[PDB]
Amino acid sequence: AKVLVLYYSMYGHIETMARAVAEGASKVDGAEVVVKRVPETMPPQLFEKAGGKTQTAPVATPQELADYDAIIFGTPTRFGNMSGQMRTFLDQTGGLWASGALYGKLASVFSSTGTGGGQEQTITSTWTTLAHHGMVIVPIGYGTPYGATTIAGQPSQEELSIARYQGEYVAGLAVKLNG
Amino acid sequence: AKVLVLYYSMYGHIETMARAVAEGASKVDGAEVVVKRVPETMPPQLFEKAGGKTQTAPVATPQELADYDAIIFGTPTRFGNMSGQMRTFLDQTGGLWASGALYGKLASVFSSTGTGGGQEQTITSTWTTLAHHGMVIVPIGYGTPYGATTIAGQPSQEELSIARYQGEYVAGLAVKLNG
Amino acid sequence: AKVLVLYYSMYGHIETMARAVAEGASKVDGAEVVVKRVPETMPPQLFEKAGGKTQTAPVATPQELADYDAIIFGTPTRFGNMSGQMRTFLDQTGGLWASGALYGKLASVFSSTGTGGGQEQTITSTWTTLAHHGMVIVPIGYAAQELFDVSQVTPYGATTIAGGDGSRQPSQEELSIARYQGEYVAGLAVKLNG
Amino acid sequence: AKVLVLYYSMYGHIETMARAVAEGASKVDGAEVVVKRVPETMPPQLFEKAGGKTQTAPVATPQELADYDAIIFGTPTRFGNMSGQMRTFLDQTGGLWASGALYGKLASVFSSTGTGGGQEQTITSTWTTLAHHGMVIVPIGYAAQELFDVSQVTPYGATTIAGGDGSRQPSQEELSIARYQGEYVAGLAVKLNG
Ligand SMILES: Cc1cc2nc3c(=O)[nH]c(=O)nc-3n(C[C@H](O)[C@H](O)[C@H](O)COP(=O)(O)O)c2cc1C
Ligand SMILES: Cc1cc2nc3c(=O)[nH]c(=O)nc-3n(C[C@H](O)[C@H](O)[C@H](O)COP(=O)(O)O)c2cc1C
Ligand SMILES: Cc1cc2nc3c(=O)[nH]c(=O)nc-3n(C[C@H](O)[C@H](O)[C@H](O)COP(=O)(O)O)c2cc1C
Ligand SMILES: Cc1cc2nc3c(=O)[nH]c(=O)nc-3n(C[C@H](O)[C@H](O)[C@H](O)COP(=O)(O)O)c2cc1C
Repeated sequence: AKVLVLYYSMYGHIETMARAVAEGASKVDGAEVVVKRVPETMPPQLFEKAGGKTQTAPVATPQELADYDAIIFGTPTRFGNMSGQMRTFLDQTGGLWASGALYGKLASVFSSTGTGGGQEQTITSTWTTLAHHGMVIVPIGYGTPYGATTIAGQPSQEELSIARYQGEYVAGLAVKLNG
Repeated sequence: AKVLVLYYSMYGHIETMARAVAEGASKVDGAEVVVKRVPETMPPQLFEKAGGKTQTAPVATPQELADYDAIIFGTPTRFGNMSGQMRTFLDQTGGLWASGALYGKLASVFSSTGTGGGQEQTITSTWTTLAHHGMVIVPIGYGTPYGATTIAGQPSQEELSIARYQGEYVAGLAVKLNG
Repeated sequence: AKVLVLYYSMYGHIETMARAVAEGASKVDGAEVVVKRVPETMPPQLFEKAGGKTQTAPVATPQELADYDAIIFGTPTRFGNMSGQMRTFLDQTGGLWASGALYGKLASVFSSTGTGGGQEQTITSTWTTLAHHGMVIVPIGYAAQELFDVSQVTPYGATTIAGGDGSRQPSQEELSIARYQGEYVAGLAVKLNG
Repeated sequence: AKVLVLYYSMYGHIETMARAVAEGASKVDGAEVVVKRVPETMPPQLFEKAGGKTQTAPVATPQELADYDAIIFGTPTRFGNMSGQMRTFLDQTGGLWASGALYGKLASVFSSTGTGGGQEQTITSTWTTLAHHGMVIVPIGYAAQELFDVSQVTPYGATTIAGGDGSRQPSQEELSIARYQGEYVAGLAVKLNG
């Protein structure tokens, strides 16, 4: 089974989490794991002015999402929604939606946040979009049951472990369903 | 695989939908399907005063939910939440939550509503509870992509067909995962 | 203006929070504050055996919600929703809904959790019902620090942690935010209604 | 009181709704209403090739949101969220957030869909962000029928159906609800701010 870890990160927190998720998924025999990012939308000028951490993972196209059996989406908490960069990217998946290309595939979500709250709303409002595509949504249950998070007022050891678990669990389901 | 269609109905709309969901699930070879209701919480006096349709399906206990591979939950839209009767029942699943008894099992939701809106919020706020139990959430994608609905300002032919589809689709996933 | 603090509590955490909300609201001259609880639905024997806490607040009826200018709802987090007791009570407000009785009145929400997870969803899914009634929804955001009566203090409503074992009580930091929520909502109620 | 109708529109449906919201708001004496759009993020060539509609409304900056007493946000439904363009714009309001610039101001939301699905989620997930800013959230509920300027007319905010092909335009019934939303919010803004 093919697993995509698809993420947006500005300051590196989701980037760090995405590596942990990918590690977990890679523990599963038969899981082929790939990590990609959505494009930065800010001109580099503005990204640099804001102190961004330049991302170097391969950039995904909206259309290639169809190639995977499971997609694990990472986004920072942005006032209780996904980031504009992730939203912009998902707004470019209309062609896939019309063709049913993501229908029935596994989806799961992880996030990063400060200490102000909103991470639960970020995850569940991301689920909404996944459901429009007919994706099967995988929470982690029993920190939120909705998906792995990291809270920064670098991620903690325990936070990285939960992220690894999420990858391992989702990848295991993907192999169960697709070999 | 064992599929439970678990519902609350006051005036029969969810009851009718639950039969359709069960029909769909029963199309899947290897799916063993059961329909049960959550208890009415209103004293019969008050239920009758309100013009309720007495339900006669077997009553589920909170604890027996653990016996199934997939649970498809039906609730009317009650100001954009599940009904108090379904909420009360789910508030009695703390023992299952502590034991991880529903973890990883399939869940899906259908609803009934008037013409005032709220059915999307009812379904997605029901998903929240399912996620606390670690259940895998199955939307229907492409009326809402979140789950089958019926809108009454008896369910329509098309509404019953979508309900049948939801049962068939979820039951198929349950057999794929559990034989 | 009349302000109702309407709550459900099993083990007393929301009860303590509700008293703090009412204390804050009472600071506003011209705000008449009342605290009431929704009925317990569990049989007394089962409630007692579960370690439930008996409470002195009067029990509200659904009908009387119409009598207030602002209602501040408290509920524990129950798998990311309000409790069955609060949901059952709100399901009895159909008559108020049909007559527009709560339309335009202020609403705000506070909660409690064992270990944190689901509090955001409890508050926002309670807002949904308030919106069906046409109520104006008051989040707390992150208020100016000097407005809290405890120094060094979610944006959706005040919360408190009960612990996995339920034995933790609300801290003065948590209660300060609850008091602010009451004072803030009551101030708005007086601004709008005298 | 100053009221901003701030919107994003691709194909003009939200634009038409925004004009209706502004018309309603303008009915309130003492409400100064302005309509602005968030920037298009698509390159002009791609936007034009996609059949996008050019629009006369001035483009808002994030900073100027601080200048208003009420902000009514319009966005199409994009898989049950606000659009990427609105999300990108709101992600630029961190400075306002840090200074408390929008705290306590009124907010309300309207939307549009192709075939209905997701509109509720678009509105309520927009409310989340408004709550982080401490804004007071105004749902429309089901208002008294005589307050709509079209007879025989979700509770979360006004909506319109664009059709699967995008060719449907807002009906007078839909626009009447949008006009009501503007008038209602503007009335509240004047009540609170003069
Ligand atoms: C516009 C904006 C909004 C934010 N909103 C929230 C919020 O709702 N809650 C919170 O606690 N942190 C919030 N944050 C902080 C980010 O979630 C946090 O810094 C996260 O670690 C960043 O992840 P990244 O390093 O992968 O970009 C926000 C940051 C930005 C830039
Ligand atoms: C307290 C209450 C609240 C309701 N809230 C809504 C609502 O939010 N939206 C709506 O359109 N219908 C609403 N309804 C109507 C029910 O959703 C509708 O009648 C549904 O068909 C009933 O399903 P049942 O026959 O299975 O009980 C509500 C009904 C009750 C009793
Ligand atoms: C059925 C049930 C479900 C619960 N779900 C949650 C949960 O989602 N998250 C949480 O951290 N605690 C959860 N709790 C714990 C309660 O939120 C908690 O102990 C409560 O906040 C106490 O408030 P009270 O003393 O006012 O009843 C749950 C408790 C029960 C009985
Ligand atoms: C990427 C994308 C996703 C969309 N998602 C939805 C959807 O969730 N539900 C819906 O009924 N229509 C959806 N639509 C259609 C738009 O909501 C619709 O055509 C829009 O409301 C038009 O408003 P505008 O003319 O102001 O851009 C989507 C459109 C796009 C481009």
